[PDB]
Amino acid sequence: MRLLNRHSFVVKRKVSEDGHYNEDGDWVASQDVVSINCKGNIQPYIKGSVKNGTQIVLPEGIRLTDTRILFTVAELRTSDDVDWTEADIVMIKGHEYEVFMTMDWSEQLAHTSHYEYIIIRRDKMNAVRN
Amino acid sequence: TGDPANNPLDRVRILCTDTDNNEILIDQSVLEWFYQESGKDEKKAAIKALKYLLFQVAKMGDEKVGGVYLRNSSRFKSLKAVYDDLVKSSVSGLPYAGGINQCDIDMRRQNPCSVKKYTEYGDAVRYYGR
Amino acid sequence: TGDPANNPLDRVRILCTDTDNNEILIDQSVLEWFYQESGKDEKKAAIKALKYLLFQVAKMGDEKVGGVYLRNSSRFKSLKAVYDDLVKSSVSGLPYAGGINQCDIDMRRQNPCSVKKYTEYGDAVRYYG
Amino acid sequence: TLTIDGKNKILATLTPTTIVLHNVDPTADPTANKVTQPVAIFFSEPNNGLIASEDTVNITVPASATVSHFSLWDDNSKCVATGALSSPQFFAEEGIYVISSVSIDLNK
Amino acid sequence: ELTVEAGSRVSLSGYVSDGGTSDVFTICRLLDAPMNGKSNNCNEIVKIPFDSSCLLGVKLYNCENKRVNVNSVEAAFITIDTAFQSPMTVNKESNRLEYIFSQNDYKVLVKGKVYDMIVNVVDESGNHSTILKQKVRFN
Amino acid sequence: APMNGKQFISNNCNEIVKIPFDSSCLLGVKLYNCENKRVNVNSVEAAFITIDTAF
Repeated sequence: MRLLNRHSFVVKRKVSEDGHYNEDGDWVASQDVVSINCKGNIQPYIKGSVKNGTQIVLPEGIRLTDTRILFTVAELRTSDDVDWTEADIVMIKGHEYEVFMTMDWSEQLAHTSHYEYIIIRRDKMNAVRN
Repeated sequence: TGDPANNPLDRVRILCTDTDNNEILIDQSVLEWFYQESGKDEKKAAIKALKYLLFQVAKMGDEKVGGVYLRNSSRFKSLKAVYDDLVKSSVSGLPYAGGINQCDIDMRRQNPCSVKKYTEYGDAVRYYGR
Repeated sequence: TGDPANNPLDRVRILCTDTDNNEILIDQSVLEWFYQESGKDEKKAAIKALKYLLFQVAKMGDEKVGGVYLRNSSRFKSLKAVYDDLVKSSVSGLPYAGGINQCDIDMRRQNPCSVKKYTEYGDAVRYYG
Repeated sequence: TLTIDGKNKILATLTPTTIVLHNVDPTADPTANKVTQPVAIFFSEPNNGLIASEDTVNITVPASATVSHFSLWDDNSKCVATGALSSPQFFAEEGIYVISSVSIDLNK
Repeated sequence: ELTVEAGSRVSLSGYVSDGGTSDVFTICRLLDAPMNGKSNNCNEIVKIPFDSSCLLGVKLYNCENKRVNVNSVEAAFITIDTAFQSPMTVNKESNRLEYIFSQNDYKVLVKGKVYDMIVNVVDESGNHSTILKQKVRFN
Repeated sequence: APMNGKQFISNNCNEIVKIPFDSSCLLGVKLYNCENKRVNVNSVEAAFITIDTAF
């Protein structure tokens, strides 16, 4: 019973890596997004500044943010400006997450090679298309 | 699970000591398989389930993914010791002992495939010798 | 694979107790070969697979890549004890004592390439020796 | 005091069947002020000395009547229980009074 | 030198006609129903008090992940395993498929058994489809 | 269904599709070309589904 596959989530990958800038000037993300279940371990990230499940009392309201670490064997990507990659979205309890920062232990050992990801909850924002 | 009174498979889980949904060890597909083979009899299914359970615990090693650390090297030894005391060392038959039953002796005196003993007990007090 | 009722190969997994799908140690390709050579008979296929599993577990070592740790040292010690108890220490036939069956006695007397003893049991009350 | 088993066997013999509404309290005379007509009411099996009806009862109250009381009647046609209505309802026109729940019990 | 006493109590409640459709309210159970198929783990056991009268709340999530109205479906059937089969109510107003349990249903049930709740919906084109397969325990 | 063979995210085992019995269900396959771009179904005149030993 590997702990590396305890939790099971759904990842949205922008498979059709297009991500072009329209003639007007705005950003048009990939039109084709697929959602396939993966497996991994999601744990709170405890390191100094990083805040987990912390409500921030702004003079505009109360915003909530969190940062979890993700141990998994899947090769989730992150937004890259050279290969025109556009990150991966993890889901916990419905809320969308983003894979900022990556550690790549892919080849090192035999039965223990794994990726470590830092997933961050996406802030609430009004959505406009382009 | 949770209904030992009206679910045959639930009774089998009690006898095989896998009534913990958090750390289930014998999958229901496997357990259903054992139930059918033992002519839909709970007791024999549990015996095969326990033997299968012993195999699983032996193969389980320690795992440490980030914060969690599960030590499994001291689970077999405790399980093994209980097994012999309660299951493997419970005689369910009769120990044969020499020739006592004047009855068994006559039945064994009829089998053609034997050896003609020169003399046996209770021979010289009978006229019609052998 | 989840189905033991209509999958001979997965039945081999149950007997070879590799029904994990998360720490798979016997690859299906290897398992298919064992099934194929063992006349498509699951029972004599598990025995070959089980011995193969013992070899793989023994060779495995303790691994720790940053963040994840895995002690494989204390698995063979545990696995062997079950193996000897439930597999090796289980007779598969009948034993054999000596002169306890006359039909056996006569059958063994038909063998020509055997030594001829001087005196034998029974040669005291037989008219024709 | 009675036991629960004692009380359950007691209530297993009531079997009230018809209900009639009154304007003033029957108590002294259940044969007076029979504002409505006997209408069938179904009870349940006793449970811890308590019986409750299964469904609502639609009593056809005639016009120009002020209903304020209540008294059960069994198959033997002899009233066994009387009670108030908790509020005097005056049906100026012909209406349909409806009972939501009846409960006869002996738990003090 | 010994005497045991007792007492009586009677209660009533009326809601004088009003020509409505009563005000029936007694339940807390409302269930999910994804049309695409939902951490698998182990499904939880819905617990209805034996007796009483619960109102099963089934919410039709369309098959991407969105709530959908109770449309197309013209017949919905609750078919609790080897107990009974009764039609459900396609509620336009609350946009839910609901069914209330009565005393009659409990005459064929036993307190404690973990039955399976299977919900079927039939559209206009006569296509039976299983929506939910939750397990219920009447404790 | 990626037509280029490569899995979307590799190192991930596939999951057995579970469909309730006695339930009419609609199977949905979305094809992606060699550049992992959603194709238009006007490129397929006919298609067949095999269940190995069912139909």
